[PDB]
Amino acid sequence: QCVNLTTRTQLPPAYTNSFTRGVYYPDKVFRSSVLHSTQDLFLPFFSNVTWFHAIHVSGTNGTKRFDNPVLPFNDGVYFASTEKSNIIRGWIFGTTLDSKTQSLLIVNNATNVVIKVCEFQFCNDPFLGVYYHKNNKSWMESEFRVYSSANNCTFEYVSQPFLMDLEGKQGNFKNLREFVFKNIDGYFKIYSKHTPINLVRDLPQGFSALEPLVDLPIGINITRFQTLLALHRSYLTPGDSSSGWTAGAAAYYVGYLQPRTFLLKYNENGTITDAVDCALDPLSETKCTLKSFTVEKGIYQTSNFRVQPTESIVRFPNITNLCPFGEVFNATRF
Amino acid sequence: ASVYAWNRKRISNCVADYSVLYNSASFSTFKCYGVSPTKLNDLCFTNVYADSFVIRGDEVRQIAPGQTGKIADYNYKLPDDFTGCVIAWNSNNLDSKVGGNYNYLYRLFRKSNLKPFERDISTEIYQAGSTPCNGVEGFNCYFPLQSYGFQPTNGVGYQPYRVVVLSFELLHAPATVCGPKKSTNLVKNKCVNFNFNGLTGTGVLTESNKKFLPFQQFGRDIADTTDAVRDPQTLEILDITPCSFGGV
Amino acid sequence: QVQLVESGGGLVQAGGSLRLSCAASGFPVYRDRMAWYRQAPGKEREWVAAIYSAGQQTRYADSVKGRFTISRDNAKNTVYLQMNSLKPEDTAVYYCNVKDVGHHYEYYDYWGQGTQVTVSA
Amino acid sequence: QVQLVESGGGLVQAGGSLRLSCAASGFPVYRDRMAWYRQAPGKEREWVAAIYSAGQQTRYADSVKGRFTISRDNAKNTVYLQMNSLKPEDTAVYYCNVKDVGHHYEYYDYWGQGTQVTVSA
Ligand SMILES: *[C@@H]1O[C@H](CO)[C@@H](O[C@@H]2O[C@H](CO)[C@@H](O)[C@H](O)[C@H]2NC(C)=O)[C@H](O)[C@H]1NC(C)=O
Ligand SMILES: *[C@@H]1O[C@H](CO)[C@@H](O[C@@H]2O[C@H](CO)[C@@H](O)[C@H](O)[C@H]2NC(C)=O)[C@H](O)[C@H]1NC(C)=O
Ligand SMILES: *[C@@H]1O[C@H](CO)[C@@H](O[C@@H]2O[C@H](CO)[C@@H](O)[C@H](O)[C@H]2NC(C)=O)[C@H](O)[C@H]1NC(C)=O
Ligand SMILES: *[C@@H]1O[C@H](CO)[C@@H](O)[C@H](O)[C@H]1NC(C)=O
Ligand SMILES: *[C@@H]1O[C@H](CO)[C@@H](O)[C@H](O)[C@H]1NC(C)=O
Ligand SMILES: *[C@@H]1O[C@H](CO)[C@@H](O)[C@H](O)[C@H]1NC(C)=O
Ligand SMILES: *[C@@H]1O[C@H](CO)[C@@H](O)[C@H](O)[C@H]1NC(C)=O
Repeated sequence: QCVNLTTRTQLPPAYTNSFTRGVYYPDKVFRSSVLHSTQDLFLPFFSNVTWFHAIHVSGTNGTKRFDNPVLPFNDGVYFASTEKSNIIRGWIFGTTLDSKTQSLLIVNNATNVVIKVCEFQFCNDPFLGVYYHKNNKSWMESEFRVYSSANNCTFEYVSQPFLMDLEGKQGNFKNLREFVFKNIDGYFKIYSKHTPINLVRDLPQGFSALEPLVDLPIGINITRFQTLLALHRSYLTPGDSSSGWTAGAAAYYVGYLQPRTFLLKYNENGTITDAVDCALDPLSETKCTLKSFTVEKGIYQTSNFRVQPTESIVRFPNITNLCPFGEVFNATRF
Repeated sequence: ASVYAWNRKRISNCVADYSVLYNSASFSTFKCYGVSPTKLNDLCFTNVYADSFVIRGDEVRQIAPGQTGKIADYNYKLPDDFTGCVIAWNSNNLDSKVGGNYNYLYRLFRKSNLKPFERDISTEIYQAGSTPCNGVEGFNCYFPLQSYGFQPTNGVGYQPYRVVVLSFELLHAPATVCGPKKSTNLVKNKCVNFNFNGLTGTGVLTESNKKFLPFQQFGRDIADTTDAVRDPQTLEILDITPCSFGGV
Repeated sequence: QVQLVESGGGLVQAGGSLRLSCAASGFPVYRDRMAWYRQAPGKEREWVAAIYSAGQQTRYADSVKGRFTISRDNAKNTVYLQMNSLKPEDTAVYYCNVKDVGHHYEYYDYWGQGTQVTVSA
Repeated sequence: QVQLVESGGGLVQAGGSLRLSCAASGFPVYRDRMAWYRQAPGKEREWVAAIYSAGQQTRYADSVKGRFTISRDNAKNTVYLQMNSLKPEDTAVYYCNVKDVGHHYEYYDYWGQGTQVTVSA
């Protein structure tokens, strides 16, 4: 069932500035008009995140950017997709990516967001492909090459019903969907944020906190993941399934979280309007020390600097004394 | 299904009501070992294994730690330290048919004692003698599967009984199945003891002019003191004030 | 009560076809194990055929494989035993057998009267 | 080990005197409690009589007072049950029951074979 797509081009990874995006609510707690300092997994401010494209450049032997590589989960992933036609259709999580170990599978079938916890037989090129039937404009699922079978299901979840458009649209980017995936204490936590944008390129400089979306108490181990896209096949791209397909224009950014301390401002409405990364620069160290976003003129002691040891050396005197082992070992008669 | 093919179901992430089962009194046997029967409603479990099958009456007592017998040794092995409950109820009025009900079969003999929670996919013929049966019966060759004579006129000891064993397993994973929770009518403007989502305390609850976000449950002011909470079943944001106190 | 009857058999020529019927009343034939044995004059008892409601559908003796079939019908409650390509070794008494378990771990075998089959060359 | 045997019972005309003997081997009868249970088809399990070596010596149901008597003999390790002024509703199976404790906190309700008692009026 699994079909390995071909004609993929090799391009070195691209990097883009994440700026001050990636702030989510660290707890369920409501806070009003306060400055709360919390240590948790986060994306550092003004850090470089990796960029992936989905585009088909026209021309003979043109570059067709269709990026679905396997990337490690580490300890939390920030996924920011800028979209116009809903290209990303879910995520897969696991360690061995086979039926030997349990795996997580989130998929949007244009009706519901379905989450399955199963020992799926992951393909070497899992994806989705929907044939474009232009004769009567009918939308129907045609190919899912993500798992060959589902065996020993352990958890099933279904979201609310809906209807998501699949036909490729023109124009600049208008949908910005940010997601944060974390795995702490046996809980798989997903936070989400949807934003309309008015821009042509890059990501907006605005600040928007990420509301919690779902928590999964499964207590499984996850080390790697892979994004999933839905491709379309039409008469304009003749050939077989491995080559006769197209992908709409879209992009996304991937970043990795780590333990950092952040100072978050809650306004009267409880909306996190601003945040400061404590370890970013000495000015932010001062802001975190003062528990204030505004620093007065003067001198402030923030932390302590100490040079770490470089190596361990063990020195001992020359070996002069030994037990009389020649009497016992190197003996002629016993 | 057959008892040797007992139906196993995995249960997680739901409210499990045992009060109705305990108070139904329609079950002949209700024996929970390793847990307190009154505390299932007050305790949460990571996963539940429901093993449902049908046996005869006298074999019910064999489903217990330290028991010996055909079902315990060769059909369904329970550990000596088993943590779970067994519910057995008579089904004579439901499983009575003309000529007897022989649909259910039970394993009679096995080469070795079954491991705990082991499912058998091999139906090897029991080798009584030195010449292996190798799927061919005869002398020193008896089939390990035996029928049940569920006759309508048979005694209660031989009557069919439906048995469900609920095994509560906890691992290095969060608890999922939880017992029912009792909700009591709220009272306002009174120094009362409150318990919201396991957060316990004392105080006075009053209406609040604050505006929670749709997902937020409770709010705490500075110095990590909860000052508001959203009452569920009404989704009402309520301010909370420490009970009036002072010196004399 | 429970009573079983075997119909068919008799004197037949070599190379013919035979169809025995085992009919049991008082208990359904769909049970753990239905057995069929052959007894020869002056020979020891040996298992021949068996049908089961679980695992393997049918089991036959090694000397009758490929030319011998058996089927059951629960609606009319009768087991048909069809055999072709008769051999002189088939002149014997056929027995239809059931086994049951008691309340005190006691096993009782109900043996059939059987039918005589004689083959003339 | 522990062995329990029942003797007595049968079919009797109402108003006679009947003897039931529950003999125990491997342990003297002198223990916490020896119970006698009467079971008939169509009803749940219900306690009838009990005799104790501690506290209250004997306990009976409210509707059986002055009708059933019990005694024990440590010399031959037996429990005697005397039935007098029987009624036809007493036709059922009688069991002598004891309780034992296991090493892994299990508790065994050891019963016997039981005796069938029928009263004809
Ligand atoms: C796994 O990916 C490879 C992509 O090359 C495909 O299966 C491989 O095919 C090669 C060449 O035919 C053979 O070495 C093996 O059949 C596969 N490789 C290995 C290392 O096993 C295919 O796309 C994927 N496999 C499946 C089952 O979908
Ligand atoms: C089946 O569901 C019913 C619905 O509540 C349960 O309740 C009993 O149902 C039986 C008929 O099946 C009635 O005779 C009882 O009066 C009902 N109540 C009680 C307290 O027993 C029932 O327990 C469920 N299970 C079975 C095996 O019937
Ligand atoms: C909790 O379950 C009960 C089912 O009886 C419902 O509670 C009612 O909630 C509505 C608002 O949704 C109130 O107007 C009623 O006063 C509540 N009580 C009733 C109808 O007796 C409801 O289904 C659930 N509550 C919520 C908040 O969803
Ligand atoms: C992002 O990448 C560019 C080029 O690879 C690099 O110069 C820049 O410093 C990176 N971002 C950060 C925060 O270092
Ligand atoms: C559109 O045409 C396809 C032809 O393959 C057919 O299967 C489908 O049912 C049609 N849609 C409708 C709504 O009739
Ligand atoms: C799930 O079932 C499969 C067999 O279908 C097997 O891997 C095993 O029994 C189960 N896996 C677990 C419990 O991890
Ligand atoms: C915050 O709340 C105030 C009063 O409750 C309201 O006037 C204001 O619009 C709110 N801010 C929002 C909704 O962004």
